[PDB]
Amino acid sequence: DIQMTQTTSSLSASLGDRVTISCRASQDISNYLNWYQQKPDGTVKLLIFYTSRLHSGVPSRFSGSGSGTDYSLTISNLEQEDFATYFCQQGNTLPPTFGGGTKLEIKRADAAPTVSIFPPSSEQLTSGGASVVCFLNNFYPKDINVKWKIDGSERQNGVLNSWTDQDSKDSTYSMSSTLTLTKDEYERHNSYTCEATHKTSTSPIVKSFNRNEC
Amino acid sequence: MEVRWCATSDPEQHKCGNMSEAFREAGIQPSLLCVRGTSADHCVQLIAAQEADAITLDGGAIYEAGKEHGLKPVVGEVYDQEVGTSYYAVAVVRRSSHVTIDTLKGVKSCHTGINRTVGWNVPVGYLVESGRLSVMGCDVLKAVSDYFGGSCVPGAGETSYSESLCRLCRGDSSGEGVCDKSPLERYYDYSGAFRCLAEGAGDVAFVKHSTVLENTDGKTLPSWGQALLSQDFELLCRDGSRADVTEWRQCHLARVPAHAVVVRADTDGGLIFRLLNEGQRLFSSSFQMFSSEAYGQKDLLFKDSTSELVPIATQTYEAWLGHEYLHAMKGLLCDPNRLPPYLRWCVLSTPEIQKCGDMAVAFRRQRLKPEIQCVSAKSPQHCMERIQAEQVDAVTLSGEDIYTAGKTYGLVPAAGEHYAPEDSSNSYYVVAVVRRDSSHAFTLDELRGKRSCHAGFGSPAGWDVPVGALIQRGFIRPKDCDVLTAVSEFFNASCVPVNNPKNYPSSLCALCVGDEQGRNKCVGNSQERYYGYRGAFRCLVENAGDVAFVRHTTVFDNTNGHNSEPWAAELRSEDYELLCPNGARAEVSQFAACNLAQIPPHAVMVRPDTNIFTVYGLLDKAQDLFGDDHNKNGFKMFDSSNYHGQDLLFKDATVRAVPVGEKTTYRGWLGLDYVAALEGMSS
Amino acid sequence: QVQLQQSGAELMKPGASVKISCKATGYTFSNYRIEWIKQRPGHGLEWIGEILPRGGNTNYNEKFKGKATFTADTSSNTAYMQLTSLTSEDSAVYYCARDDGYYGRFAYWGQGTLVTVSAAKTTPPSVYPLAPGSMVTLGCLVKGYFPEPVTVTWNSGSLSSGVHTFPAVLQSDLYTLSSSVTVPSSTWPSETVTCNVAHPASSTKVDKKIVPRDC
Ligand SMILES: *[C@@H]1O[C@H](CO)[C@@H](O[C@@H]2O[C@H](CO)[C@@H](O)[C@H](O)[C@H]2NC(C)=O)[C@H](O)[C@H]1NC(C)=O
Ligand SMILES: *[C@@H]1O[C@H](CO)[C@@H](O[C@@H]2O[C@H](CO)[C@@H](O)[C@H](O)[C@H]2NC(C)=O)[C@H](O)[C@H]1NC(C)=O
Ligand SMILES: *[C@@H]1O[C@H](CO)[C@@H](O)[C@H](O)[C@H]1NC(C)=O
Ligand SMILES: [Fe+3]
Ligand SMILES: [Mg+2]
Ligand code: NA
Repeated sequence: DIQMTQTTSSLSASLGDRVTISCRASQDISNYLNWYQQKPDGTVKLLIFYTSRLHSGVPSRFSGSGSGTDYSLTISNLEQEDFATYFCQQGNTLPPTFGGGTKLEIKRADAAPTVSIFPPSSEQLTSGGASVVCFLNNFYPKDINVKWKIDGSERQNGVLNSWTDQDSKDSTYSMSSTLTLTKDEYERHNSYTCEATHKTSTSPIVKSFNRNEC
Repeated sequence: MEVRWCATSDPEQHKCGNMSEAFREAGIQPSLLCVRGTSADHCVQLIAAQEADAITLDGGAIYEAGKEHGLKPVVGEVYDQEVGTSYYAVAVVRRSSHVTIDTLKGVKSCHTGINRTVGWNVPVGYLVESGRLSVMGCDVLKAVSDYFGGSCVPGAGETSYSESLCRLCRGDSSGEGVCDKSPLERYYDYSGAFRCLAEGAGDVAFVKHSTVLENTDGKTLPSWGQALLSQDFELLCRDGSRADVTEWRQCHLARVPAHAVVVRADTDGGLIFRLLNEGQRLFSSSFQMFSSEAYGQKDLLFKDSTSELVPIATQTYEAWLGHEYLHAMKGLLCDPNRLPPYLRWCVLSTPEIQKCGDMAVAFRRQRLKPEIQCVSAKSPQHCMERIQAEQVDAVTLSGEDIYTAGKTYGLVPAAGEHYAPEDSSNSYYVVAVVRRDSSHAFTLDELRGKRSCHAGFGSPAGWDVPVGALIQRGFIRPKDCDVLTAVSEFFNASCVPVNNPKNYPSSLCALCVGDEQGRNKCVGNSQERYYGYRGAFRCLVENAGDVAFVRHTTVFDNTNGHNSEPWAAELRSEDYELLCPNGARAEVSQFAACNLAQIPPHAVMVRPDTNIFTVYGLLDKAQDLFGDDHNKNGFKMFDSSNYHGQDLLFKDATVRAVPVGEKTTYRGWLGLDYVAALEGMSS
Repeated sequence: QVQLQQSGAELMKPGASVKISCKATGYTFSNYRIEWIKQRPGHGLEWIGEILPRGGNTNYNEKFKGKATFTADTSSNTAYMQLTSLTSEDSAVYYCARDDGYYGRFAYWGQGTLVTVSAAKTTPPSVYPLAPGSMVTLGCLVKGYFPEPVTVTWNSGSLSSGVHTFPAVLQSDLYTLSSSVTVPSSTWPSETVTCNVAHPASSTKVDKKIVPRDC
């Protein structure tokens, strides 16, 4: 097989920019390279075929280039609908092989998370369970860490994170990290904390609660 | 039995006299005497007159000595262990000139001698085929005198065209014996012809491959007050480029037989070889037989190139000279008094009768021999029967009729029609066009199971050639001459439109689409959308088939804006490729190098005995006056406006009539790719 | 226009087999090869194989061979793919695409078909309120449901801005999700905030009012 490698899996840019996504084949593919665009709803469009030819209907901002094993796709005067994932494919030899994708993300000013911690509801406790949810809302860039502390001591077993994709209005990210335990482990401890570390946070952001307090 | 060798000059006699005494001192038997002659041709008469016994001669001289005087070549020369008893002819010019092979008109030339191998027979014999010199009515002397601006041709003294053929000749201290076939004429033989070039008198010289190294690099004869260098000269190649003197193994005009000792048929043969090998064997020491610089000249008795003299098995001029040599001899050489007075053309209609009648008048008024006569025949096939029956002499035939004429009646092409470079309705290339897909690429040999778009049943390019080709190549192997079922079992699905079908396979109509409303599917006319070459090409672009067999022009006429039908409106030619019989793929623009076969232009078929050079010579001289459709000479050979017909005698599309060159046979004219497919279909 | 419409999301047990369809419209079905591609998160796109509907010629990717099988009914303009011996590694989004016949380019793609391989049994979610102890952020915890999806609304869609519903994560064989809403401090304790979670797969909806914790 011919392996297509795409340099970067994620790239950030703002409207009007010139962006270049790049592909690289395991062997000389003699310009038989196609470029596709996939939107978040799983809709796939063909943009360029055979290195540089535009598919009919494709805006001229998209342009293709390359030769040998190195190819690249360029988007001039970036527009709103261009923020999507871009794949490459070779038509040189079967089986056709694709790249891993490159997601174009909207650039924006760095913002800090709005951390909120919630103890288990009485309903879950009376059901024999206990989940402590901590929200980390509207931050940028996507990179962040969460540290769960129980009475000062670290914790990692019951934790599970979930990240959103860029918000439609804010262009920010959010994450939820919940720590699920038995009812009895929760009732054996007092203070609970979630710590958020971000680019903005030269020092972590801590939200905690006492099990004995309302 | 004393052997009286003949000498052609005083230094040749002195060498022979010194060799005789060197022989007897070593007790060589028999004796050797040296009779002196005025020329090489004079000496052959001395041999005929029993006044002399032996002489070494050039091929063209061995020819005439063996014919008009009947002497036999007994011993021959071996120049190199490489070239053996043969040598290569060349045409040489200075570095300070742009004269390539095909640019010799009005060029000053130097020749070794008339009716001589390297300076006349080979250069002129080649020029009639692949240099384009036409000879009309067997007058070779007129042809060469008009072609070259001026020439030095020793031996052409009492000829009609003496002025032109002896213009560059000088010779002798006093300037006497000019243009004589003697070493007297300073520009005679290889040595003199090359000297003619280097002394500025001439611009080209037809000499041996080795004569440039033999007269340069300090080997230049002292008498020529100069010291010529080998890198001041160049050969001319048959391709059309000027190579260097060293690469004569690639750059030569012909491989010709070696010179030989000719004696009378009456005279013993083994006696002459024993005497010479006795000396040659013992002297390789007391006497250098093949060198001759000690006498102030080149090539005395034997050419300096000679390394060894060998016995000859068959002592006849026909066997010694190559069979190829004698064939070129009987064509180029024709008696300008014993040629058929008339050339009888074959006509198949009353308008053809009238055009031919007018053609005979126009030709005769312009004094062009032979005279044309018109004989009517009811069919093109019936013409062939009459031509071979020696009732008719010539006719112009189509590709299919050329095959039947040469294979069944033994006819040969004498001249061919040549169409305009932009015209491609008559002689075109059959190609296999495919979509540009690398991941799904295939070769002309991996066509089994594919979908095929043919133009129509019996279409030359779309059916006859491709199916014929796959049968001969051994991919379609039919049973009981059932070709329809063989192709319908080879391709998974095809579109082969047909009219009046009876047991047509379903597969052969599978891809056809018919009317805009789907009616008339697979019908043999424009009602079927995939009918014809553009339909077959459409069948391909619409992904209905995988390969389309069409003409080289089909893709250009249906892509790049040249067709605004919606299916072809946005097509680009770069999205298509051609499959070659050799296995390669090529861009649509390389059809000349990547085609299945070329549909041959028409050609004039005559009998083998008929001198084809008089036929092309007549047509070329005629077309010089009557070829161009707007000539002011009162006849148009390639137009039929004056008659109630079209394509009379020749297709009106003919621009020029051309020589057959080396396609002297029906198979060679039709091409091998084309005959393979035709023969493939016959079974 | 050319359009390939694929079958709906399928949910199979491991070991079972599935048959995805892809009905083609707007062109001659018989002529163009139909490609089949697999998409999994963090695994790019994988070509399973192709079928030319005229004659049924197939080319399968070796890594799939055995698993995938293609057919095409030229009378109904529909191409099929069957996957056998299903496993969680087969849980992916499967597209049919069309080969233009030139440069191996796929100009027209299907919408995709979600295939999910799970031994889990249909289970409705357990919804818990997340209340706290400026702007105020509230939440909803949706635990232990199978299959996806659940739709989370706040006040039956009335509260639309300031909501963050997170992607579900497999707790074991059941899914779990959370959703946050942030409203002006004025509005929550005063005026009601409810969390609506719908699970069509189990025909269950539950509304959960976010009340402040009792002291
Ligand atoms: C050997 O060669 C020499 C050189 O040519 C011959 O010498 C000439 O002889 C003729 C009479 O035979 C004279 O007219 C010339 O004056 C001589 N020339 C020179 C340069 O000497 C010689 O005759 C030859 N020998 C034999 C046996 O024939
Ligand atoms: C030519 O036609 C045959 C029969 O229609 C095609 O055969 C199919 O081939 C695939 C594999 O390529 C098999 O899995 C099917 O079982 C075959 N079907 C039948 C009905 O035999 C064949 O592929 C076609 N060849 C080409 C080159 O397209
Ligand atoms: C060449 O050969 C022919 C043979 O018939 C002869 O008649 C002719 O005169 C020769 N040419 C010359 C100029 O000797
Ligand atoms: Fe010679
Ligand atoms: Mg039969
Ligand atoms: Na004409």
